This record gives sequence, C-alpha cells and structure tokens, in this order.
Amino acid sequence: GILENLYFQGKKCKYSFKCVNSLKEDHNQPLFGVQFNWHLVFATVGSNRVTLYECHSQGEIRLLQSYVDADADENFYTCAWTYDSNTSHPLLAVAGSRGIIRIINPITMQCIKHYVGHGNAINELKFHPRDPNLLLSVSKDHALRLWNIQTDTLVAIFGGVEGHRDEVLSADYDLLGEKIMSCGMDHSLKLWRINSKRMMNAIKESYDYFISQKIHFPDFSTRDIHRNYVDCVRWLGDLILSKSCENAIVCWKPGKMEDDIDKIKPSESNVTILGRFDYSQCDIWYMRFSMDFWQKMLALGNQVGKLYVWDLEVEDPHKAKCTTLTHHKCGAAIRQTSFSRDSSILIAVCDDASIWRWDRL
Ligand SMILES: COc1cc(-c2cc3n(c(=N)c2C#N)CCc2cc4c(cc2-3)OCO4)ccc1OC(C)C
Ligand SMILES: [Pr+3]
Repeated sequence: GILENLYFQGKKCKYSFKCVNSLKEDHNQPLFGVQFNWHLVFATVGSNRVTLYECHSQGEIRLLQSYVDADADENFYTCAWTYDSNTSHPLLAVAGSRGIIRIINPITMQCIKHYVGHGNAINELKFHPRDPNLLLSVSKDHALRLWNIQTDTLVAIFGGVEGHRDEVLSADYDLLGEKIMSCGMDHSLKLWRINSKRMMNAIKESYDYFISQKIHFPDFSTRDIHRNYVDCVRWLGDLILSKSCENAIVCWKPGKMEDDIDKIKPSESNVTILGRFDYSQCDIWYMRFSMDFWQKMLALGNQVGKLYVWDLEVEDPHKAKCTTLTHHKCGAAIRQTSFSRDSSILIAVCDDASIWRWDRL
C-alpha cells in the first residue's frame, strides 16, 4: 500500500502535452474525423474533402495533397487506413452522407474504387486488425456491413430482427478481430461474433469470388449502460469503453464480474460497470474519443475546445489520472482526436475547420 504509492509517486512524470501548432482549413466547415496511419502522416475529413498531412520537426504541420469529391454536396464523416495485402502500399477508405465508400490511394490522393450498400449515410469505417482486406461500415440504415476490398464483395449485413433499431454510429473490432461491438441511436450496444462457423465460411467464400450473409441476431445486447444514444465505442482488451451525452465514458463488460467474454451467451442479462471517466461540456451528439495504438492513453475533446487525456495504466480510482489541455484560440467543438503510432503526437480537429497539434513532452 504505502510502498506501492511511494513507487508510483517517486517515478511519476504525468502525461504532459504542449500545443506546438494549429491550422485552419479554407472551407470553414466542421472537420469530423482525423486518423494517423498506424500501418507521421494523418488524414482529415470534413465537407467533401479528404486532406493528407505530415508531421515534422519544430511542430510543423505540412499539407501534402487533398482529395476533393466531384459532388460538392458530399460530407465525409469518417476515414480509416489499411494497406494492400500484396504491395504493402497504404490505402485510405472514406465515407459519409452519400453512403459511398471510396478507396483512396493516399500517394496520389485518387479514388481507385468505390462501394455502395443501400446508399444511406455511413457514420464510421473500421478495418479488421488482422485482415487488411476486411472493412466494416456502420450506417444510418441501422445495419453494419462487412466488405472484402480484395474481391469487392459484401461479406455480411449485421442487422434485422434483433439488429439495431436506429442509426448505428460507431463500432470497433477487438484485438484479434474475432468480435465487433457496435452502438447507436437506439441506445444499445451489441456484440457480433465474426469467428462463428457461419462468418468464417462467409469470409472464406468471399475470398473464392455474391450472396451476402444477413446476420439478424447479435451474440450479446444491452441498453443498461447508457440512458441515451451511444455515439462512440471501443474495445479495451476484454473490456469496453463507450459514451453517450452524459459527460462520462463508461468502462464495462458483458456478464457478471467473473464471466469470461468467450462464454457469454446471447441471453446474458447482466453487465458489469467497472467505472467512468468524467468530463464536462460534451453533451452534443457525435463527439468521438480515441486511444493510442498501445491503449495506454484515452483522449476526448469537448464542445468548447478543451481536450481531456486519461492515463489508462492507473488502476487506482483515487490517483491522478486526467490531464486537461486548453488553448485560448481553441474554442470550437473538438469532434475527434488521433494519436501517432509512437504516441508522442495528439491531433485534435474542430467544428471551425481548425487542426491542433499537441506534442507529448
Ligand atoms: C450535412 O451537414 C452536416 C452534418 C452533420 C452530421 C455529422 C455527423 N453525423 C451526422 N449524421 C450529421 C448529420 N446530419 C453522423 C456521423 C458523425 C460522426 C462524427 C462526427 C459528426 C458526424 O463528429 C465526430 O464523429 C453535422 C453538421 C452538418 O452541417 C453543417 C456543416 C452545416
Ligand atoms: Pr499501474
């Protein structure tokens, strides 16, 4: 007790960041997304633009190239990075209000292919952590869709009888990509196992190319975590982090305290809430939080330009865990943050088209 506190305090050199740079995008429209390539370079999405930037020494943010959609009415809400499974060259998927996924070559910032589900707004994209070809999209039409971008096939549609009853806003794969947790405007969080016999066969068939699987039932469902819509969800090992508009990110897990995630049945009625990360003034819809590659840091921006950064490695609920980052010129809603794979740079993007670079010192 005393010994472990003396050890924690003695070494303590708390997460500290300093704003080194800031930019404003000429379009003046909100930036909804930002992602560093984890496969130095980051992409931003907003309006009908996808902009590629590179971080340099002396806190410089360098504009590289931009993809401008021919449809000026397109509003991209999300982007995700992958790589070509053969050439190892990077790829970027983007999507938004039109409901079209564009696969962009970031070297030349050109769309090389595109996919359409039912043409409904796409709220988030995520690539499978083990298969660079498997792309998950979540939609305003209440479904999640799994695409094979190597064979251009829609592997599966997650939705139906027991699928989401309203817009799906976010989803995340676990570390091995055996399961997906999704959340949305119907206030629920649903687990979908993609290592089931049915999904393993659908993925194999997709690689032999199409008849898509329609997965009507999740492997777990809950509306017991939040009393309002859930706009962001991420896996934290075998635990889940999710948030609503109640100024808290909730850490939880399906079942009772001792229940193993792989033994949870669809009929499971219990949820264990381990704790919350509290903050203020972030009660507007569609504000994402993010973690670094190694999942040791959690960050969320609020509707007034304040950034919150929590240390996930402090297990003691009493100890200092939260660092707040402000800049007098950053007064707009921070919609998403992204950490560099090295976890030394944190970028925040805003409603007034501004980009904020924070360097970890
Ligand atoms: C068509 O224009 C607008 C659209 C939105 C808007 C934003 C988002 N989603 C929407 N459904 C929507 C809508 N409708 C869903 C996906 C999402 C994810 C986000 C996010 C925002 C969004 O931030 C963090 O991750 C807001 C302002 C607009 O317009 C002004 C620029 C005039
Ligand atoms: Pr610890």
